[PDB]
Amino acid sequence: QSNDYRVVVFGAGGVGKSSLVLRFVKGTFRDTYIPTIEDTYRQVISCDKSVCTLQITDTTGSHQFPAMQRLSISKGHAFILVFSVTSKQSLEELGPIYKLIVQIKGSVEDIPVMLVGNKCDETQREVDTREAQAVAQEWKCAFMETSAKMNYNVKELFQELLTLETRRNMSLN
Ligand SMILES: Nc1nc2c(ncn2[C@@H]2O[C@H](COP(=O)(O)OP(=O)(O)O)[C@@H](O)[C@H]2O)c(=O)[nH]1
Ligand SMILES: [Mg+2]
Repeated sequence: QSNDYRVVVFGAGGVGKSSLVLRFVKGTFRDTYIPTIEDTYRQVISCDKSVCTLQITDTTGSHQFPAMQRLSISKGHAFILVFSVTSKQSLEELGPIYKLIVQIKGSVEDIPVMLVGNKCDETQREVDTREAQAVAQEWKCAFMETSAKMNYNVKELFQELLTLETRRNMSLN
């Protein structure tokens, strides 16, 4: 019997969802020319004095058919909501999915939800760190800034996400 812990990665096109997931799971880059289609990646992790598979779903963002978004949330245990610090529009585009997550799971307080400001290697920002912190405070969720490019806070994101789950004791080690 498999005991998968399922993480779904949401966000607008171009924010770095695929780059975050590939940096974490494979230590590699997103090849621009590979076809844009949902994939799920597997990583073995420690869970409850044993092992389980972390399943990470790299969604296609605004291309994802809404019924498929619903199914992804229903199947998911934890959520990573990625925006680019260079795009205020990308942060705004998380509104609908956050709402649907909270509605389907009943409350933000009952599952791990992480707001992620990716591309924090960039100097021309549209969303300040303090602004993103306020969003997360108002949404009652966690927040982290990352650079997939620089491998900055990439392992830390998944570790913190796993630590937020109170029903299992999970670790990357
Ligand atoms: N500067 C910078 N660019 C990034 C970062 N992560 C991804 N990108 C670039 O942003 C573009 C979109 O990345 P991608 O992973 O395909 O985003 P997705 O559409 O959200 O899956 C690509 O050109 C990436 O090289 C980052 O941390 N910093
Ligand atoms: Mg992608």
